[PDB]
Amino acid sequence: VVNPLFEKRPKNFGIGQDIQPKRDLTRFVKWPRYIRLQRQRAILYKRLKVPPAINQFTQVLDRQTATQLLKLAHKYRPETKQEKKQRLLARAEKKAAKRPPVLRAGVNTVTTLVENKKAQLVVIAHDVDPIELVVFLPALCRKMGVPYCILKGKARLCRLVHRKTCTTVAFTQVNSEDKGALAKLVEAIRTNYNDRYDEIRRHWGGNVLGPKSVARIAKLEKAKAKELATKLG
Amino acid sequence: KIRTSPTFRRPKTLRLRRQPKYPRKSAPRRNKLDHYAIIKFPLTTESAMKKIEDNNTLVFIVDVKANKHQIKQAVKKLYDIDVAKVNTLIRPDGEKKAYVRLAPDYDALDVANKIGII
RNA sequence: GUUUUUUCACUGACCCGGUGAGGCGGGGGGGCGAGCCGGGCUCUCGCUUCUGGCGCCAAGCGCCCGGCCGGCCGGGCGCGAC
RNA sequence: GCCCUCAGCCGAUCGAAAGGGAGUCGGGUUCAGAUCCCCGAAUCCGGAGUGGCGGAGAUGGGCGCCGCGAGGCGUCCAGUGC
Repeated sequence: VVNPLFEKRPKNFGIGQDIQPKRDLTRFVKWPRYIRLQRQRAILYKRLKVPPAINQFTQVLDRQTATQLLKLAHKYRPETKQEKKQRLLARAEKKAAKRPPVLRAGVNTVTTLVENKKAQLVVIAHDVDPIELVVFLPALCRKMGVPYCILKGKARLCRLVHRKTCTTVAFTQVNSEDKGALAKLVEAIRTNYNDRYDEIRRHWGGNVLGPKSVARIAKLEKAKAKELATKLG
Repeated sequence: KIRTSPTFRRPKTLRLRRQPKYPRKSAPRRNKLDHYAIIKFPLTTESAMKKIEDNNTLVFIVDVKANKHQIKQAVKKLYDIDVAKVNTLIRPDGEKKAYVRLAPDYDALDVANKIGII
């Protein structure tokens, strides 16, 4: 049926028999210094010992509660910068012919109203680069009795309002229509983050080395466990 | 896509060209060295005129910045005469001495009598 | 739980070698052979030793699409170095 | 102009008028110049848009016949050499 002139030619890839093809060499390619540094910086969090003041950043609120908090924060978003100029033009036309409650931002505005006791919920990023801004605020909100959550993405937290980045978000004033849905989130965040802070203080972390070192230790551990099963008996 | 070469090669990223709003200088430089200034004078020596009568050549004193083709173009633009070849030297006094070979249809003594020198 | 000394061993600090930073560590698969009772345990192995040439730009199986009038022409993606 | 695809080298550059280092011989010529000016014969390199032409490539072998034979019709191929 088929043409017998065509011949199968199996090139057996062997040492001294045939040339070897290429391979994905993503570990073997000499990476640049800045790429290698920013890749090993994330490795440094696993290798070295982590104090609880940094280990408290690892607790991240889950997806359903995070999307519910984003949907609740979508209702009280501030207006556009062009709408600000249009409202000023409308005020000028009203003059020629009371603010609504919004959501605050920035630590210098938020932390003052923390001790003034006006906020109800705090939103913090998880991997912000000025890490010294955050540290004292969960320990202080524990004593004040203000719930704080740690969400994913300072960029997407800042791009909700007409800004680029945002450090902390405070929920100061809400209406009666969006009260119970906010109170359920307050109760969930209080049971998640606040009510186990005594275990956060005592919960040490880190000291997780490479998988090659873990396998090399576990091989000798399984070897000793096998030798003790038949050594004396 | 797989990492073929172990050496990290920098890709062809970007470069641009000049798209200015206004140029640097206002008045550009014009042609300063003119055709009347590039050819100074011929030499009226008796032995030079004997060489002109013998081998049908011309001896000019040329500016040092000129080339052998530039002498040909400068003579062809002004006097409208063909040039066979140009042979130049530089005197120890500091002047270039050319040897313009003419074609035999236009005589060198005749073109000297046209311009007036003898 | 706190403090002094000895024994060890890491690695994430520090010192040194080479490269074109080219086949690192585990799980899993296959031929052959071993003891125990066709099942299971782990070990073994992973293509080149006859003479001064050499193997460089894959074959082969599948999964789909476009154009022309069921047939011709031209392409893409996998298995093929778990 | 963009998207695919491919390429190695020891690192810019300087450094020999006794290193490597294409492409002219004779004759006469001025008061001073001769591989330099002139005569007569030559040689190498670069470009060329339609490369302007000669020559291989290039012209043959088999079938049906017409045609006394020459020679030409249709049907299959060979050709980037002896």
